[PDB]
Amino acid sequence: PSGVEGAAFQSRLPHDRMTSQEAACFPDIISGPQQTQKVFLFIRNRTLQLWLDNPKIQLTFEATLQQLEAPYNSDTVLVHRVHSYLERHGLINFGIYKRIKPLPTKKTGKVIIIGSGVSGLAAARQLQSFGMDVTLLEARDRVGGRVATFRKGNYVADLGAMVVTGLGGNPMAVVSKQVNMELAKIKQKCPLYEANGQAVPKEKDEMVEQEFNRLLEATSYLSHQLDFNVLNNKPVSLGQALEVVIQLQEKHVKDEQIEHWKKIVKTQEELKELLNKMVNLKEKIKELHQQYKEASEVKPPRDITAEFLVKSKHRDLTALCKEYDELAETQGKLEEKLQELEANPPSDVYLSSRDRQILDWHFANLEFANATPLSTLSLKHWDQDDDFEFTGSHLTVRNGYSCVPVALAEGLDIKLNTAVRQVRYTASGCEVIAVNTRSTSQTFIYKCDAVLCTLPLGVLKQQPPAVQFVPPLPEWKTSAVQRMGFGNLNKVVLCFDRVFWDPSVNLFGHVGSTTASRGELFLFWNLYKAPILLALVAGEAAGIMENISDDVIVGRCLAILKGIFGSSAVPQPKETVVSRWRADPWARGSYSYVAAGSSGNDYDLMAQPITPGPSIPGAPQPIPRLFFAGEHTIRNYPATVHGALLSGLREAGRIADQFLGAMYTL
Amino acid sequence: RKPPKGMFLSQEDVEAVSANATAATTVLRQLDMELVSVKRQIQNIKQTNSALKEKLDGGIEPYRLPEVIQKCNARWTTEEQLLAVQAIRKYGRDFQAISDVIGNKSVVQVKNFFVNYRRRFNIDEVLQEWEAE
Ligand SMILES: Cc1cc2nc3c(=O)[nH]c(=O)nc-3n(C[C@H](O)[C@H](O)[C@H](O)COP(=O)(O)OP(=O)(O)OC[C@H]3O[C@@H](n4cnc5c(N)ncnc54)[C@H](O)[C@@H]3O)c2cc1C
Ligand SMILES: [Cl-]
Ligand SMILES: [Cl-]
Ligand SMILES: [N+]
Repeated sequence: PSGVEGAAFQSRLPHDRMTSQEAACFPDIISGPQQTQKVFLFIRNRTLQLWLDNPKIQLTFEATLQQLEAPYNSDTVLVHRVHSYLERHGLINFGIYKRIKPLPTKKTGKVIIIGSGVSGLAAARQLQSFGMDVTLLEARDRVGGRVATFRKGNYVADLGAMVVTGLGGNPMAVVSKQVNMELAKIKQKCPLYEANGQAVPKEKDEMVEQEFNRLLEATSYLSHQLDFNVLNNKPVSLGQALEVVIQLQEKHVKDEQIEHWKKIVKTQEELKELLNKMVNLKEKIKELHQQYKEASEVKPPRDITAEFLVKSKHRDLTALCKEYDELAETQGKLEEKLQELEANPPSDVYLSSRDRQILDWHFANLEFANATPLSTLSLKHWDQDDDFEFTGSHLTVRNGYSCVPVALAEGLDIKLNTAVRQVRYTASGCEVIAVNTRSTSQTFIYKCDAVLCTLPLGVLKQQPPAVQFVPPLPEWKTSAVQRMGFGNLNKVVLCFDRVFWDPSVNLFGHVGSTTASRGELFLFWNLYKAPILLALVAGEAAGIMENISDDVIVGRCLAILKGIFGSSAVPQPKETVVSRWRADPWARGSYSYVAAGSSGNDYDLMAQPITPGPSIPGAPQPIPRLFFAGEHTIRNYPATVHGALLSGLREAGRIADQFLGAMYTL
Repeated sequence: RKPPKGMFLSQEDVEAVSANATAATTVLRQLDMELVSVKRQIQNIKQTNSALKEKLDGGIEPYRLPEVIQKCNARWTTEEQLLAVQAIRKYGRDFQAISDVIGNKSVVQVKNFFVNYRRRFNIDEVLQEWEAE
């Protein structure tokens, strides 16, 4: 997709149609003649094109109007409306760019942002741009949150976000032109090595992967066609569905074995009946011959009855011998029909032990992608966001993903080592209570017009709470929080002084011995300038490994590698880092997932701002005061960096609309 | 609309495997048992067939008789008539058998004989006598 249509696609918009959001701001247009709608769409797509063509500088209304041609550049109000609309919603002029129009010297409104991860940072830049007073309170001694990079000497390794999942339609594409991001393609070749250390032949690998995909396809059929979505009042999980599908395939293998052996008995039985006939017929023949022989003893000349006896017995004997030859013909047919079936047995098993282990590697891989065991994913909605995937190859940030948040932090007022303890929101404003993480007694009070909460879902779930809301959040919100899933996945960074692995291979797998341990160090990444190997811990293993010391974890890693590349080839690592996202009090997990019993609607609920009740009985309905952003608040792109970034852009626009007013909606 | 090719999933089977916590194990074991039950049934019949084959050892070779190859003749000799009459008594309307027994008279010639000698050889009485057995 290129030209103005490419711009829409790159902004996640339909090029030939107005969105629901656009309808809300341009009700006059969407309800009017088709021609006007087409004019609007062109202005919108073109404005997006100008921004995308050069995201390093602020795209102003004046600049836009000048670059438009007749007759589009004639309706100046419509152009200005579209421009302000895009700007306000963060579709243009987001991230880090050179500002043309200086920031208003005197600011309007005060906003406190809890958390300085990508969602918080993106919202802050926007709010600052719109002219608001913004302060971010961050518990950690750094910015970035779940975007955390290990840096020591020349060693660089991401402990959090690491992959950019395609640039087609990804807002990170704009960010990568603004920030010194060194993107490198991830080669998809990934050999797997069984526990014994020997590689998996191409044939197996492909067959098992095809089956893995077939089984996923099968659970989808089980969900949409057999409506197997509730079992014993409980929502069915992906794991359960897969177990059922596999059991059914095992059943089919046995059903076929049975029908095969039943064809053998049926034939084997027909043979018995034929043989019985033959044995009885041979007796009759044996007897007739004896009679014929006796009749032939009456030598001629003999009366006609004696002659008749000889001739008669002869005929009866021949007739019976003909019957025997016919049955012998049938015997040869049945006998061979048996050597045929005996030689063509159906399959012995659905999946051998080896096949199951390799299959478990694929499941571990899926558990890693969703940062959760398959038994916790909603069968109905686990892949609710698949239709929104970006295009292009997956990439990694060669210089460490932290370069993004660090850059987004430029010029912002950030209070590090400040842990928010309480959020108070009332009809006339909010107050946030925070402590200094280095000496908890030291307390801070921040008064503001609005609060943007970007605390991770893991933190929001903490019981008893880590952050108290006063008044408490309503049940519609807390229930969404309880329902949503909050996963976990960990990484083990191994820094070596030499390269003992295949340098042309970006990643390789380790196939576990049992299903229980499938996610334990199942995948290794070779990705940076330095000789570094990154090991992954997924699924059920993630949670358990957190209770294991680094040395024992690293020991296991080395053991695996020695088994693959040879004992003498693998040296002791010079530096090792092990992440523990679940234990991290500021994260309490890695990222959200659609839990069984949940749905994409919960992400919408997480996103709805809270409006306090009036302070005075009978006083009019207040303004919303408490807003939410973060990866767990964006239905179409949850659990990602771009999702977090987009959530911040969204809330910044909503806050600004609420407190600064909208001049583009009229 | 359909499962992947080769994948089997019926409403009926899903219900069976998910009826309880160990429903699957039960289904699969009951099938493992049906399998053993059918296999021993095979060995059994195989053993029986092996014995029956051992009884047919030699086939029917020592009991075969050379063929009496003789051209078909037009005239009926007294010998032939008498053979026919007895043949009719034993076989009835099985003209093929009657022809075979006489040896030198085709099927049609035999059918004709039935009409031509009907009164003289009391063929009606003979046929009704074959019917009594
Ligand atoms: C191991 C891992 C791998 C991942 N892989 C990828 C990937 O490959 N690609 C991708 O796009 N995404 C990936 N994700 C997801 C991505 O990291 C997140 O979706 C995104 O960075 C989170 O953004 P956020 O701003 O919503 O949350 P955060 O970055 O978590 O921001 C919340 C902030 O609030 C702070 N905070 C918490 N409690 C308090 C408090 N009491 N007071 C003040 N501040 C507080 C936290 O310290 C944090 O800075 C991964 C995540 C992890 C953990
Ligand atoms: Cl960590
Ligand atoms: Cl951490
Ligand atoms: N693979």
